[PDB]
Amino acid sequence: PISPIETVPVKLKPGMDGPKVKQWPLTEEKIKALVEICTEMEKEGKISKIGPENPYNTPVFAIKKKDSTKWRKLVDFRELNKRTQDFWEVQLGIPHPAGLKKKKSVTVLDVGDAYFSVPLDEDFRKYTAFTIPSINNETPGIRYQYNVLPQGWKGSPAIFQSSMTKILEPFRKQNPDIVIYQYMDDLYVGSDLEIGQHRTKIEELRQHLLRWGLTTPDKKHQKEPPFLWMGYELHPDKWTVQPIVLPEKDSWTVNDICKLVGKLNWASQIYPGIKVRQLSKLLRGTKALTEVIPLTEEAELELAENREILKEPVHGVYYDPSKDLIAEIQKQGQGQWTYQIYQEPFKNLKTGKYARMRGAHTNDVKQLTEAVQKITTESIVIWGKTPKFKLPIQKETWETWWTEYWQATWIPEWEFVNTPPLVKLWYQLEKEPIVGAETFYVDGAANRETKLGKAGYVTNRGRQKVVTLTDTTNQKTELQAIYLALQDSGLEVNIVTDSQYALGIIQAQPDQSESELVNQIIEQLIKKEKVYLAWVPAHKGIGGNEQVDKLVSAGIR
Amino acid sequence: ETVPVKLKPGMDGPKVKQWPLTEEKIKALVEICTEMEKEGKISKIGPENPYNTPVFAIKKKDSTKWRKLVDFRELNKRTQDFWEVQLGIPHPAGLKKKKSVTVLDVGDAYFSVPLDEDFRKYTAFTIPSINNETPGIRYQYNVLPQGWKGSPAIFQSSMTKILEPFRKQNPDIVIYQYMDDLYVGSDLEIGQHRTKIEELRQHLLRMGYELHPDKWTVQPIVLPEKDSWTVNDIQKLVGKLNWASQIYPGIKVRQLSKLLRGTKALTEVIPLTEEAELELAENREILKEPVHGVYYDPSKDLIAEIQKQGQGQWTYQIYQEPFKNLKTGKYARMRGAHTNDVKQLTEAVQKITTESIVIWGKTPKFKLPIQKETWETWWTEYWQATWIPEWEFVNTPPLVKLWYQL
DNA sequence: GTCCCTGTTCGGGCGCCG
DNA sequence: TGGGCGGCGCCCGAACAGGGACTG
Ligand SMILES: Nc1ccn([C@@H]2CC[C@H](COP(=O)(O)OP(=O)(O)OP(=O)(O)O)O2)c(=O)n1
Ligand SMILES: [Mg+2]
Ligand SMILES: [Mg+2]
Repeated sequence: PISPIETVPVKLKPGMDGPKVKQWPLTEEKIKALVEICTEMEKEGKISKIGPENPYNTPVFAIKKKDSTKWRKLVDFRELNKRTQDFWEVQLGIPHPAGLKKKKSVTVLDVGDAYFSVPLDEDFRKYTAFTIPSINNETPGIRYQYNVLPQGWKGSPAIFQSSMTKILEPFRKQNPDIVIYQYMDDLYVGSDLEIGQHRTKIEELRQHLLRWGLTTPDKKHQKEPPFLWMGYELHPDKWTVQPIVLPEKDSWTVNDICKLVGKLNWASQIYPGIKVRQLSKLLRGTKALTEVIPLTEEAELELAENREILKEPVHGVYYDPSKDLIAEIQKQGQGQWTYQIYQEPFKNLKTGKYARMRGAHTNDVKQLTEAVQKITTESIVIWGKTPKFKLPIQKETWETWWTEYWQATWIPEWEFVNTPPLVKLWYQLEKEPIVGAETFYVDGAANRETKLGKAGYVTNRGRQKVVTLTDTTNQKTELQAIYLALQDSGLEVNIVTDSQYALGIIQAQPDQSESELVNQIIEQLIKKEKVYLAWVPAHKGIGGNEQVDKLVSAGIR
Repeated sequence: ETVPVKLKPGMDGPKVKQWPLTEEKIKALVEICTEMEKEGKISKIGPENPYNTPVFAIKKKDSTKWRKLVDFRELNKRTQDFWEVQLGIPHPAGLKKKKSVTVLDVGDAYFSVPLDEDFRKYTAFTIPSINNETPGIRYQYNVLPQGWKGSPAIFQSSMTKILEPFRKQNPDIVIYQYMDDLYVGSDLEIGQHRTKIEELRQHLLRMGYELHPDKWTVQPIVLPEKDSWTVNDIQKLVGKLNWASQIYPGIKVRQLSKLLRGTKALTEVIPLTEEAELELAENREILKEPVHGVYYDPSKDLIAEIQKQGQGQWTYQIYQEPFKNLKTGKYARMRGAHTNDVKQLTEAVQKITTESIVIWGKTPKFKLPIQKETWETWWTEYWQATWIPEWEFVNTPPLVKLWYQL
């Protein structure tokens, strides 16, 4: 039936008018299904016939529904949606099974004809006008308008969610010991009551929904495990994801790689160790959903590993709030991280990955910090608590990094875990110049118009070196100068540069970079035993800087 | 009777998403909002109000009492003609000169005054739920909200009537209202000052934080003193003086720069010549003078820059234009061995903002040396003021840190 | 001013839920 | 033929913004 709840007042945007769009042609199949739906809806007051006094129309169609021979009626309200007012969306996230607590008794209900039981604002109905055709040259046309929430309108999901909440409010208020997870029209209902008392309370809930116009058909009333919910199978002590099937394509298209990566991301919540870096790389230069992409050998390897991962039986458990949350992180290659969240050693609540690349030049300590913050926020959403961390980084490494690093950084309570690969800094810069170590003054210059450049060094021991470069820039040539000095110096060296750019990259101790040249610089820096880097202002006649400056300038006028 | 409030011309209301809350803050907000709804201070709304402002909760120190805090920064930006121009409050230059300034939370007063009905939609906020058990529950204010620039503006006339007798009787105490608080300053001795404060409270029956702004001095730029100078030392000195001359144009460098001629080892020692010695002493002197041509512009916004100097030390500068500092200073802490950079940084932001409110009646816009996600994950764990400044996230250039270090 | 480099935001594919 | 709506997620690339270095 139709809920007696007040309607939500809804407006068009200022100066706009309802949609006037012709109706498409439709299959005989879809026409028959739509007339069968609309005669029943008009009989039930959910839609009303309209005449020439309504100057509006929007195309209608239908699609098969998930697990039925039944049809869903849709309206291409894109035009009305563009002209309809903004809403504030109340669905703030997707509930997750690992945030559920064990319950003695569990029920899942599905509200019948959910949208079509919530009434629509009296003043807004004329705009929902549509029409069913008999055939392009057969008959006039059905020509109804909506009295309830239609499927296709941008306003229907929020208005339904808010209405369902208003309706559940008194029941929640007088049943604090029953938990109702409310996602759009599906209700998970858990309690610690004995099966008899729980079923009486369920019947109360269903009668209460009826009083507000909402049916819960028995065909969709789940009463025994496993419960089907939000994409999972809920058993009494564990949950699983309904099966993830990956494509087995021979040729691969961009759309296919999107589908593959998307299923892998969905699987990574419970299946541990999923990686998608190489598969994702396959998307960089693309320009069409239909472009065929050949898998690199690295992508081949990654995909095979993910397949073998997915052939394993896996399950999650439920949250016990009287125990600690523990998040454990493992480094994988190439800016990828896996984690498991659990409360008892080998019993994961869930798993996850973090592989977002941030920064031209970064290191493993920055990435690990980013992963800790992501896991923290995700945990606050799911459980309202921050987890205790088990991390593969030494307390000393973290102390050194936070001491020497000039940005505020912080990581909540954590304990070290000694399973490699460990997270280390691979070199330290000295805080003071090194006695005895040769002092290299480096510089580089580049011609803005010709792109030619020079890089080189002068040392306090008399050594000079200049190399010419093509297709370069000032910043590249300053990095070249530093690299040159690192290559040519002994295990201990002092380096004086005038480029804030290069100083800034190197003081942050990167261990990986998007630039091949910075990677070469990093390999050299790791080979050294002591490195002291110093900065002087350019073009001030300072020290050895002036001599190198003159040396690398035959492309500065 | 309500006061009609308009938005700035051409601007819409705030549409700011709600960030995740811990369970205990959600529980506190749900308690607080049940009480507020019952009292008529707020009402449930639905999704056809398109506006949203984030909400969270803070705990008073040594208290078990949670406080609801609404981040009205966007709404404040979008009503800025109303509260700054139409119904503004002037700022007294003597407040910063007093022996003692006490801060009094007067926010409750606003809940007695009704808010204009056309404007209530803009005050919408949304309470979230653990693990998205439920869609968000939405409310809007029916009364002047704490944290809105419009509330002290509208309540100005009542506050002036309330303070007229006390001001008349105590004419050397200055009282300045900023947003939720009264700043009450006097030159009394601390014993008699406190009684005068716990005299104004009795009056205001129609906590407190103690401040001594007459002792707020400026952090001068200073140069190293050493009896043995290396090539490295002098290179560092010349670089720093070179940067400093963008502020003090009298800084001269050539006599020190001349000591570095040639291609020398960083560690080799260099005696300072008489010329260079005198140049250095003259530079030391120049740094002690006030910066020339710094005039506060009350129309433009304040910029506050912060640097982490390490080991619990922070430096900060308040300016409106580059190299023209209105204030510099530091924020120091003992070596804690359980040090929290985020907590220290929010404490520093609050101290700096307090100082700006006392000196200019203005909070500054902060350039914060932290990743956005770290700060957004943890700052509300340590916040204790009712106001919130604007801020943005910066990667401090290492040289700049080097220049203001102590 | 111009050029180089780097970081943020946002839309537009796909995945999952309903 | 599929075709509509809201939510969250991931990854990429285009569009900007901001700051350092440079030209004559
Ligand atoms: N692709 C979709 C799927 C669903 N929805 C909306 C949201 C939930 C509501 C359910 O309506 P509904 O008539 O009860 O349909 P259901 O499939 O739940 O069937 P039921 O009545 O329980 O047999 O529809 C949508 O807009 N687009
Ligand atoms: Mg249904
Ligand atoms: Mg140079």
